[PDB]
Amino acid sequence: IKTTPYLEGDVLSSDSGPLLSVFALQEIMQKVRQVQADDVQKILDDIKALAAEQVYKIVKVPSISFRHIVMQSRDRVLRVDTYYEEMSQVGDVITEDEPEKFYSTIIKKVRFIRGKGSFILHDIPTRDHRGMEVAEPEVLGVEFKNVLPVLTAEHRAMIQNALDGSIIENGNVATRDVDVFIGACSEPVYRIYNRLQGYIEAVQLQELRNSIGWLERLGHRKRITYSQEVLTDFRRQDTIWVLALQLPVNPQVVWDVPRSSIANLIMNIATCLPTGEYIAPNPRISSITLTQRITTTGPFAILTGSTPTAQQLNDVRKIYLALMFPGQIILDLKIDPGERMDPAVRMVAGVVGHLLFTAGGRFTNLTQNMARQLDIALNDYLLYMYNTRVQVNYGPTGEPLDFQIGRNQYDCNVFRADFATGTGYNGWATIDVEYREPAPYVHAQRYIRYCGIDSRGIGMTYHCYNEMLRMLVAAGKDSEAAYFRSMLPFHMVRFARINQIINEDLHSVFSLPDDMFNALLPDLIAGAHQNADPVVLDVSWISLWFAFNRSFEPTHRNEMLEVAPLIESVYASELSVMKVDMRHLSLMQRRFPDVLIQARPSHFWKAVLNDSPEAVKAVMNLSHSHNFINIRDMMRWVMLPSLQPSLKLALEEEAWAAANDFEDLMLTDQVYMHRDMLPEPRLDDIERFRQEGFYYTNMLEAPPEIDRVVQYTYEIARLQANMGQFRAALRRIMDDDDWVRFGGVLRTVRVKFYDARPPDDVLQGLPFSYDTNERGGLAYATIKYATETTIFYLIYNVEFSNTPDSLVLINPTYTMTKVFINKRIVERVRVGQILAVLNRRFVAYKGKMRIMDITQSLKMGT
Amino acid sequence: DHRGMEVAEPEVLGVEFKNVLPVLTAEHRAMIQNALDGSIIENGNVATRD
Repeated sequence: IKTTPYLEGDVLSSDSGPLLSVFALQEIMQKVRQVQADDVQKILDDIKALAAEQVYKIVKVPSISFRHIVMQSRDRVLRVDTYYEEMSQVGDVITEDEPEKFYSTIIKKVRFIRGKGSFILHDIPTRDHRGMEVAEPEVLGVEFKNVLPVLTAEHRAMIQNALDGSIIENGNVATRDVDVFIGACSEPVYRIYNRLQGYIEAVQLQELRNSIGWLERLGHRKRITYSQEVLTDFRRQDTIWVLALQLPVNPQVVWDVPRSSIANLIMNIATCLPTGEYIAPNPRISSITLTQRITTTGPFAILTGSTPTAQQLNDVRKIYLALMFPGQIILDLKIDPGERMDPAVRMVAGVVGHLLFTAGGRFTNLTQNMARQLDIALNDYLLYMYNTRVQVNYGPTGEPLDFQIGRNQYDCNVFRADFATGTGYNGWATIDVEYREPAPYVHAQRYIRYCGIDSRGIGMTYHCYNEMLRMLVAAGKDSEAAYFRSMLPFHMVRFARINQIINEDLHSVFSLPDDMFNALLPDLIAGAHQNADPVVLDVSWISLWFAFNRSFEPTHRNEMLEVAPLIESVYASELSVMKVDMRHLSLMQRRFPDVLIQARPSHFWKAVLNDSPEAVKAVMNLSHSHNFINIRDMMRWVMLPSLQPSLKLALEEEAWAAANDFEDLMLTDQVYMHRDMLPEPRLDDIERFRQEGFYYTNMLEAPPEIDRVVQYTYEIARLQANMGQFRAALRRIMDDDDWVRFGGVLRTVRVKFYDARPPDDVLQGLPFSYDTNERGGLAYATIKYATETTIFYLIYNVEFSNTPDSLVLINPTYTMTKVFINKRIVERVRVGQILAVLNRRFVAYKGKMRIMDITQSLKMGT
Repeated sequence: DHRGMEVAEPEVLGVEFKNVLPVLTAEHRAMIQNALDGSIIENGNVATRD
């Protein structure tokens, strides 16, 4: 099948061009850009990638959570856990001027802790020792290699045998034989691991069967194109199922989001719209000789024989998309002052739009202005007389069609547009919507049928067409009477095909709810849309004629259709996660008022939407750019009860519960200032320095005293900066040799280790920035209260004593801000209890177990 | 945004006082700033518009 030819500039062509879905994406995006104005493949595969989203990371060996540093000794070494390092380095700079940045950084912290927490063990390595199975050293949570050569005496033997004694244990959990042993792991990630294992040991095979049944129900509804079941091979006992998602999604949560009509429409386009070709009623009639086609004289005769170009092709597919989506797409004319053409084209458009479009009844496809223009055009046609002069009997007013025509007085005033019943269009006294059986989606019960016909017809007519022929035979225009009488079947089959496309392919969770579809028209006639918003598109004049003389024939189905329930369920789960994140942000905000910075629901929504899948971000951004919201919508939407439970939701809630101690999130306010002369090695006698070594840090091991300390809140800092005595006050009060505190807000602290002398910035930075704006200003020099601050551990390489050029600080200097923390991080501990972290119960599955999830593995589609 | 509430910049107010900033004391400038920053912006409706 190839589309009928359309002329390209000067040469005919028959190329189908870009896909209809891509065209719809670009048209909607360009329209909303025009709306705001005062990437289609990227967004499409951005939608696609939602399917391959995976929540848990299957791993061979758990990540190393500890490491060691040795300094020229046998008794004690430093131990450090890499969890705090990784959590501290993933942060961002904080200013209280930008609560959106503040809460986006908090959200990044919580998302990092969840993602690092979710993992599981499958195929850990095993070794043998005297008939007892032992775990190899590399699967442990603690890695040490440097301590082995430096250690001596029997300590090496008594750590080697303790390492060897890490025997495996066999136990009978509900999935029969597994492997149990002991390991070392930092706290919050292992709390997440415990939560995940507790979910995994729960059994929901009945829920799996319910999901399977819903899939088969939807499949036999979509029996035209959906046929996929691999059920026969799943039933092996040597397997594990992971149900990270519940498949029977609830459409209420996805339709509760304010002003999401545009996003739902664009996602329906993304995942359901098919691709077709445009065919004439009779193929190849365009290539016959023109003298045959232009038979006689008249407006219709002049119009016939014309050929369309790319502009009219695009407008015709725009018209067809409007037909495919009645409740969201409305049309109007593209009127410009530069128009000039023969009136016949507008005349025919007014004649034919009455049959082509539907209005009144329960749904409308046109604006009042467009219906009025079509009506006045048909008035012009009915008054246009060029063969025969007939009697006319006008009415009291100058309204269009307010007259009586024909040898018998037959009223044409009915076709004047009225949205109450739709007398002039295909909603005139004919049913269009009905109900047959309960749908798999509980909000889309309706069946939408065009011209009252059903797919499950030769020569059948309908009321509007019969009355149009009555009008035309009363007007005595027998040429086009016979023309339309012959052209009936093409119209009927095209509308049957369109009917099939809506009633079969488009059934998804994103379809408009029945009550809102019924209430669309009353909102349109009222003029105030408190509930939902459709979109209007512009279309030219001859596009109507060419739409009537073309059709739509599907050729390639939507690729997204196979995994559409999966992607929409992932979307719902993500949306629920954002909702609960907003909730818990508000709860923590009430929990800590004295140090957190007050924000609004708009700031909270932006912060939560900042960290989100890219396709979801794009569709929300487009929807909100088209239509706006306020604080009332956010406070209303955060109070709605419905939620979509998921493993992602459970992990998010457990991550927040383990992150309740915000001090553990590498966020604090215990930064202080006291000058200390920077310690340096004496570097005089080689042997004693080689034996001793030196390390230093700006860590406060203990909190400072209640006295001999002053505090600086942000408001006092700002007032002192505008005073201009800020530097003088600091210099005086710290010549007084006192501590000074920068409390009031949360500061992000980085951590770094150094084996040499670092640059002066991290040696002696300040907690703030101080910029002196130009003289004559209102506020004078300004203070940025919070900037980059780093806790550092310096441990020199004692070998570098040969080349002191990289270690000597040239001139003695003062050290700067100190940091106080409560959590244990870097510890000089004796070598005996280096293994005292081996305290948490690791569990692993057997190698022969097959742990695939059937719902995600079903995506292959072959 | 001050303390999380929306306040307009001091220039939109039709008062010019830049010439008397350096002559006031600490307390006087403190109370002037405290009085100024409290002028919040309120949301309202005019002809069904926000």
